[PDB]
Amino acid sequence: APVNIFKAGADEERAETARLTSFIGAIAIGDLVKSTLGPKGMDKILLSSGRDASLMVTNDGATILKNIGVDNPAAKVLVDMSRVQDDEVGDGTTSVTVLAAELLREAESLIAKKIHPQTIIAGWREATKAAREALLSSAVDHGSDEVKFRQDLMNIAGTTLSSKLLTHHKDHFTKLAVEAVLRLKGSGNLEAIHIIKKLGGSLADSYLDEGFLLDKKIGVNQPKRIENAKILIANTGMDTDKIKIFGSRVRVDSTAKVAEIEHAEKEKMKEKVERILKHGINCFINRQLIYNYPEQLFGAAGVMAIEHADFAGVERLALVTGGEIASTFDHPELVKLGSCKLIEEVMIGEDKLIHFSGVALGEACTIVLRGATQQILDEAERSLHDALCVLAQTVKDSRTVYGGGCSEMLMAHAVTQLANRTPGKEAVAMESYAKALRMLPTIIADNAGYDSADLVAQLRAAHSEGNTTAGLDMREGTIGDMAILGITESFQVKRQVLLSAAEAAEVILRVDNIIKAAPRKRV
Amino acid sequence: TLAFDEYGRPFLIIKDQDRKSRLMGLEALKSHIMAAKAVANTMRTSLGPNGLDKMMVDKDGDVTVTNDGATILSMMDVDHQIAKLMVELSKSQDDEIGDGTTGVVVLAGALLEEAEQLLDRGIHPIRIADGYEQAARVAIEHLDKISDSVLVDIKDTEPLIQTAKTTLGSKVVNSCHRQMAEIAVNAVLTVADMERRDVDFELIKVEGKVGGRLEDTKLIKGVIVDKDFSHPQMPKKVEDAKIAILTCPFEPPKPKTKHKLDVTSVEDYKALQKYEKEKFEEMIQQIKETGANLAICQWGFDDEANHLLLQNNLPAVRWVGGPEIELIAIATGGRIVPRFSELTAEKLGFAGLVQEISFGTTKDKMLVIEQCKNSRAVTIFIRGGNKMIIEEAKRSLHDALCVIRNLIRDNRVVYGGGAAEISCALAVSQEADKCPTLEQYAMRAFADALEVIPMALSENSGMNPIQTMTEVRARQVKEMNPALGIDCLHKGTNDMKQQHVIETLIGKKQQISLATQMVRMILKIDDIRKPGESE
Amino acid sequence: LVDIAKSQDAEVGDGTTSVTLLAAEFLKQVKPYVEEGLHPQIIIRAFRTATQLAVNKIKEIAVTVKKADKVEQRKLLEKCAMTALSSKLISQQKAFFAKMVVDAVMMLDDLLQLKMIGIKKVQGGALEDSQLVAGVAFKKTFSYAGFEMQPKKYHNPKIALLNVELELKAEKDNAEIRVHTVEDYQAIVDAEWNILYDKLEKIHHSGAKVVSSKLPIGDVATQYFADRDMFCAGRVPEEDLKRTMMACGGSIQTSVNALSADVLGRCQVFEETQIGGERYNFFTGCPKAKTCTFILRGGAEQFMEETERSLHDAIMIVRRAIKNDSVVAGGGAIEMELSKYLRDYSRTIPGKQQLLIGAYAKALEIIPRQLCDNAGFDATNILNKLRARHAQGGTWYGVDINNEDIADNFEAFVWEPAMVRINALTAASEAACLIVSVDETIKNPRST
Amino acid sequence: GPLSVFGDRSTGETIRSQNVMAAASIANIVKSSLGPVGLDKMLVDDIGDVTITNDGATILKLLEVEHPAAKVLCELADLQDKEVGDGTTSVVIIAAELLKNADELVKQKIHPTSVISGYRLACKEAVRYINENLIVNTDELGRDCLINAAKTSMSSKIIGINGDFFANMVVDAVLAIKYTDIRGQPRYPVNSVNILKAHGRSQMESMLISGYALNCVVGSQGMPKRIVNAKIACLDFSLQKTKMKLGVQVVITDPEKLDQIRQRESDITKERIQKILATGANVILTTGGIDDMCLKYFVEAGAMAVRRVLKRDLKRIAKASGATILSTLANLEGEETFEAAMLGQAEEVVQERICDDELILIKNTKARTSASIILRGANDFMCDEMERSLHDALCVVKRVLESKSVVPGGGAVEAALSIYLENYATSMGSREQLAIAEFARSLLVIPNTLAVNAAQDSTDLVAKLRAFHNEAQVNPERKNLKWIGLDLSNGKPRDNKQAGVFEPTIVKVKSLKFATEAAITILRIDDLIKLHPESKD
Repeated sequence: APVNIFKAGADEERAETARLTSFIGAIAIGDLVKSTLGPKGMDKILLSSGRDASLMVTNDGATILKNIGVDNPAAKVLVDMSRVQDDEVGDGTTSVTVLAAELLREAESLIAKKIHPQTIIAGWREATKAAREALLSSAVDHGSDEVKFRQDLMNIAGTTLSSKLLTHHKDHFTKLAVEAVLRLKGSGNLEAIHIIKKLGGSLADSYLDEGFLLDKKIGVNQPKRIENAKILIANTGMDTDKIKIFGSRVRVDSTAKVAEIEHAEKEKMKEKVERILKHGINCFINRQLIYNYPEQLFGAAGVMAIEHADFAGVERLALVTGGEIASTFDHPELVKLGSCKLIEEVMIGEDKLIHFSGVALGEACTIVLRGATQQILDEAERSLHDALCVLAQTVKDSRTVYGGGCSEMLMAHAVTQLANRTPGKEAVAMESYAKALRMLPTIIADNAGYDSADLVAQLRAAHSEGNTTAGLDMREGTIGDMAILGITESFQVKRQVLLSAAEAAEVILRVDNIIKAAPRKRV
Repeated sequence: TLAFDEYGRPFLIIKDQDRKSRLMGLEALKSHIMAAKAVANTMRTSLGPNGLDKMMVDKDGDVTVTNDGATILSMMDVDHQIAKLMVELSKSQDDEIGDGTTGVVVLAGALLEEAEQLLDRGIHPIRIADGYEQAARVAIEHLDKISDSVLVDIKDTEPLIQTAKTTLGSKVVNSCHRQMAEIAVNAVLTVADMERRDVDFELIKVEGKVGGRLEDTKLIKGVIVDKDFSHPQMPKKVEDAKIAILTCPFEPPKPKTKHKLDVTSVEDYKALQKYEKEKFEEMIQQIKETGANLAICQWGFDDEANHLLLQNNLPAVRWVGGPEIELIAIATGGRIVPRFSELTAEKLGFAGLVQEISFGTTKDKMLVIEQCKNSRAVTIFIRGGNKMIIEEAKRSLHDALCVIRNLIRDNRVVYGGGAAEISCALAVSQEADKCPTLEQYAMRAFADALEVIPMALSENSGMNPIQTMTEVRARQVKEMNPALGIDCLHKGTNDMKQQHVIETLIGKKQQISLATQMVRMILKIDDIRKPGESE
Repeated sequence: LVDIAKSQDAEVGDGTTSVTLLAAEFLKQVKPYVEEGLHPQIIIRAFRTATQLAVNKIKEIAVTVKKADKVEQRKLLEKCAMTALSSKLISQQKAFFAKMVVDAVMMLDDLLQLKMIGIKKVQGGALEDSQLVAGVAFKKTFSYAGFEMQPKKYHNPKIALLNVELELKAEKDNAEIRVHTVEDYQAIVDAEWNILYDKLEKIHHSGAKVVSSKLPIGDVATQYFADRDMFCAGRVPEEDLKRTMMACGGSIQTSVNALSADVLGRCQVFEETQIGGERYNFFTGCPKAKTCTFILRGGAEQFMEETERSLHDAIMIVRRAIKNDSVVAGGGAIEMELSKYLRDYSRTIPGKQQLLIGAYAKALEIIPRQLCDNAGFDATNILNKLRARHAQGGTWYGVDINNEDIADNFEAFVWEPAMVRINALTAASEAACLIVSVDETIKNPRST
Repeated sequence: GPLSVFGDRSTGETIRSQNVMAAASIANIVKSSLGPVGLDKMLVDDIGDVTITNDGATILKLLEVEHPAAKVLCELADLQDKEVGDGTTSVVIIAAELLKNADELVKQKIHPTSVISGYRLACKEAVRYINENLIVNTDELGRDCLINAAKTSMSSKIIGINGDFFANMVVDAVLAIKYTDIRGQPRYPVNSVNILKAHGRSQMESMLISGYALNCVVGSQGMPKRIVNAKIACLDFSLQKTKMKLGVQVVITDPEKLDQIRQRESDITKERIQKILATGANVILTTGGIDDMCLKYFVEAGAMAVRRVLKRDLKRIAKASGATILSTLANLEGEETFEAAMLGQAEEVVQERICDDELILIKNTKARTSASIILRGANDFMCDEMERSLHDALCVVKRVLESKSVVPGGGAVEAALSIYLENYATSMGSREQLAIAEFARSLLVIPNTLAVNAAQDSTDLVAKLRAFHNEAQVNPERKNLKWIGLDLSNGKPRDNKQAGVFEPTIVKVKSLKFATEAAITILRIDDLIKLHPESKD
């Protein structure tokens, strides 16, 4: 390759530095986020080069990696993996990142033993299948007996949150996550639970709004508070309707006709509002802006009107008020209205918001998030998003596994017991798969500062002789029973960590040659 | 000399002659051979199921790990006039057959490498090229002696699935060795025109979405399109679809020419506003009169239409793309109606279950028509744990579709694993000495070049080439030449019939023919006229 | 020495490389004499004298046939093709292309116009996979919505070649439609749709199962035609429509107001195949096709490009051979004999001409010399034998290609039209007379 | 991949073609100065010195060349100066043409060693032909061969007069310096003839001096400037105050001795200068110097004393006047001797004026009667060329006297070969007949170039010459047409024996041998490698 080069401005690496630099660049990703694994990890601050640097403090590996700007063509492979984990389940993004890195570290050591890269891949495929069975046979189901099901949701919410900023506020934010999802009783849209961020007060001062909050305060000449209001939402035009004729002009002999037409213009706007008001409404929300003329007509009628609460605000209101978009009003008897108790405005963080309280069929909620600083608000918001994403799926697939390293040791056990039944050419590779699986409880203990030399030996010794629920007790620094402590993880989150790390890791092992095209726009 | 004549004056023949580069001699031939060795060695490590893949980094930073030769070479910044032709060779093989994207490069390389010592012996460059053609016919005529299949393209698809396994066995999706082989068989056999033996790949759509794993790859007897329901409260399920397909926008008719409507009186102002409000009723009721319960629209909707769709319980999608609305019409058997007033029940499409598929936490909620009647179009949905495996899987499945089409056009097959190449090499050697008139050296060189494939396969499999070929070739002359090949794990015996290593006859026939012509047109050159500086 | 090749390309068609080399040799042979006096006037006189003698002798030795309108004349054209396709990137396909070239030209009318034979390159396949099409074909230009319908199986279609637009937007770029009422608003909208449909119905009811236009055919027309069991393809270039008219035996109509069965073409097969991977639309089956199309297949663009050129050469050579059957032996055979006549001439004249006419004759050896030096063949001893054989026996002795020896090119049927050498001699000598007549050169310093 | 040498590699036709052009580039210069009809060249150096000459060797040595194949032709001319003495133009012309015609052969796939072999065979045969077709020795022509040879050479130079003014000075100066030796060696050391320049009178007032012209002056304006019947004292030690040697010190402890020891430094000197005059010496010649103290004694004695002359000049004076060179004191443990009997003689020693300069003449010398020639030109430009032209003429006559054989000029010898060698090619013509024929054809460049430079007919004038030389060989009637050449002043053939156009046999026998071998060497330079220069280390 370096001798007799026939390339224009490109280069290539073969069999010498191609794999060396690929393993170094990719494995480094794991060490970056390694410190974020477990309940005692430290958080990162990510900084930009300038031009409104927009400082970000975060813990989650996905938010860290997606803002680094990795240039190495091989390291990018694991970055995309962590993106997929975030999009699918929204948790475990650190665990899958560091697991893939540890698998790749072992592969480099296996190449040093002169093991063919296809033998290493073949061994990992067999080890992966062994690990998949360990998860299938150890899953815990939850069906009926709702007093036990709700407890499972509290355990899943607590586990996810324990790894984020919301550490010693678990007694407030655990309920905000579990109950907000249970109140939806429907599709996991993950937009029906809105978060409003305000400065002032502590994290413990956050609360759940039983109703629905709107922006865009109640008009100019309109009632501020109506009891037992009927709610109508709309997606129609208030003014400049320009009814559907393109290229039409008013061409008259004198300005007298223009004035007469101007009156007709307003008469039709008056009729339009009357057609809406015949519905018998107290509150009107329209996506499109409200102009001076209909504002007076709605005020004179004693009916409030909200303009452009949001683009999707009307759709969200439809779900929490029990109505319909109603972009056209020509059959009032076919239009369903909503109902609430109060439409009064409330003061939250020195900002007046419109509070729809006591709303019937209210399949939505809002969480009011309070904090001292903007960095606290942004990380606390993300913590709520992560927990709600997992819970919205747990209520659909109730299978869970035991956490605290329990599942990882069970997977490593199955791989080890079967690897010892295979010939050495491949067993050396299957054993390396199990060794990577055991690195996860090692990293967790190491981040906390526990003597991992004893926790790993004790946990493996426990699982060697039954004790299929044994795991790490991160409070005392010992080995405990995960079922009694209540440390569980979603089955789907754990399945994807196993499968994604194995599938992504193969991508690096298969490559012996990197060909780099000539760069553009670099002078 | 240049820039100096016998009388001291400058000597100028061609523009910028002092900044040109010219080489003829015998070194132009050596330079062509040197460049060919670089190309052949580049892909040598990606031949066979035990080969390794390459990582290609594009000029914009995108990274793809590739198995197919067409992509590997197309992404290289090659600055040599003959090396580019070797890239074009791989492209032609990809366009004609779709299999030997590496084989034609390795084979062509060996023929050019053998030319090196043939030239050193003093053999005229043309004689070398002519000898290759004379021996190439012998390999081709022998190749066609051994072939048989019983594929009927009805139900006995076992040897067809086996062919797809051979094609996919070298790809990055071996975790679906069986699953994807069967998808490819069903995808082609359900759209091919068996009466004319015409396969139209436009009827097989390749789609995918990041997420899931390779085991989730499915064949959909229908279409997958981007969802965009006109009204947010439309039902998520249609039990029995009667589909009206229009390309007319849901707005009052506008003329295509300059219009400029004159409004004078208040009676004209109010009347025109009234008339327009009545037109939205017609474009909707004219759909209901046909019994339709799902509208497909290439254009968008006006706001007034969106509410009327709710009132009449008429779900609809908006802004359906060009190939999407054409594909729905084909899959559902309907027709596109230019206007609303031309709507009739006879032009409606017929389909069953229509529903959305949700993916993780995303907001895509793609719309799929799953049930159909006698559709001639299918969709293949590729999933995977990352972008890298998915994009390569799309190309891997393309190869599986091509080899099935190749058997449909010509159902003659050969044995792979190097068996066909070794057998041809032996045949040429047997005739090379019957009779060594002038070209004995070239006929033997061709036969040796044919073996570059099982030898490179042996190297990539970890075996000693010359030791492996000695044992394999000896067994094929001691007995009536059986189809013996090589492998890494040996799989017991090396009988390609028992390992089910099946390749297409017309594939290898074209690999020999295209390589033979490409070698000739790059040996029969004695002048390289590459320019110098760009300015 | 380049411009003379441009002229030979027009007058001969393949007299290219030979005229540049001969002209250069004419100057080399006199180079040692022009440096020592030798007034340019006598150089021109000698060049003209030898030139006129050489071209006169060719006419006296060229051979013709008396077997016109017989298989013997077709075989004569094939013999000419063998030498026309020589020195090309063709090894064993000489008889494959030659048979198609000879017949492709003989099937033309008594103009033998070269515009009636089209050649198109399609990537993929070997030289022997090319095909000669009785009619025409095009590459399936830009398609519209619905072109996945309209089946491509026809056994007796009629062809409408139109220059009509079939889009809805029938606007003249100068129309302003002033409307005062809603009843008239809709009437104008309906009129625009009626104009499009009126044209479409006039195209239909004609039997024109296949309609082609150089102008756009819109989505509405595609769907209308599909439901009415008609095939359309628009945006077809005029070059192919002109050939299509001559191939299908019809006419091209601009207005749809005067369509009938009397302007349509006819063929037997109308299909779109997958040669080379891309779709290609073929016509064939017209017995009154005045043209033909040759589709080339090959493994590279450059591979096919050189092939296309070899087809243009062969077509031009056999075209002229049909009209002028006077041929001479190829190789260097005629050049050795012409030098014999000139040497006998020059050795009978006293004075300075002995150094000039003889020099012209000596230049004629460059052809048999280069035909040997480029592949060995011991050029010195081959010339020694040729000069001895031509003095005793026949006049067509040249150099063999298989054996390194002399062979009679006439018995080997290595023939080329006599005009190849007559024109080459004229241009090569004409250039020599222009070059030696210059005494001064002036170069303006301005370059902008 | 390629050769890993940091220079450039050029092989095959690239260097083979360049070798011929480099040779032609040099030949294109000298071809314009061939024959009596050639014209002079002007060479100007970087600093402004202007040189005018028609000597081929001077021109080529002054012109800078780069290509090593051009340096060979420059050396070829130098060989003619050493071996021949007047052949410095045609030797390059012949050699370059052998290279040009040889190139035409090897480009036809004729192995270079086939051409080289033919060239060596034909060259040896050409010499054999010349030695069988000679005209006459120098015994029947007597003086005529010496005046004719002198005028034939000078016809190409600025002193190419029609008269015998210069020719008589050339021949007589050579004949006057005849020295015998053992084994029949009648030496003519023309290098002993002292040639002087002066920008003064016209060319026709040149002096022929019987004796030796000494390029020095008497100096102190109190010595006699004319002495008749002089005794000449030729010595080589200085006449100055005597210095002490570096290894000897004068350390004095008695101040009374300061005057005697100091005075001795001048007394020991004057004792010697009196004794070189006590022998009767009249002209004292020293290559060292005479200080102001010693000059007094020659003035008072009425003697001439000439100081700071060249050692090569005094040795020539002593040999011509019969003196012995004495450098020290000797004669059988004698303190002061000065070899009184070893003085030379001259009839007259006089200092004359030679156009605002001074020159000492020692006339007739009475032992060997040596010669000097004083040339006169209008300016320095003519004087420099006249000196070179006289030297050439003196050398040509020397060659005639040593090698008693002449050949015809005017291209006659080359014309005779252009016929004989063509017939020779038909006797041994198996494979080398192309090289033999081209060797012979190369010879015609001489009568061809001569016709061009004279502005005469070319292809007809030379062709007619060859017809005469053909008949002499194909019609053996003793027609004696072998001595016919070209008359460049009339455009007609002439009999060179009756016209008196003679050249020494060796001028052509040697030129053919050296020109052939030089070309053969250049014809074996097919490969050339050039390394990057080392300038800054």
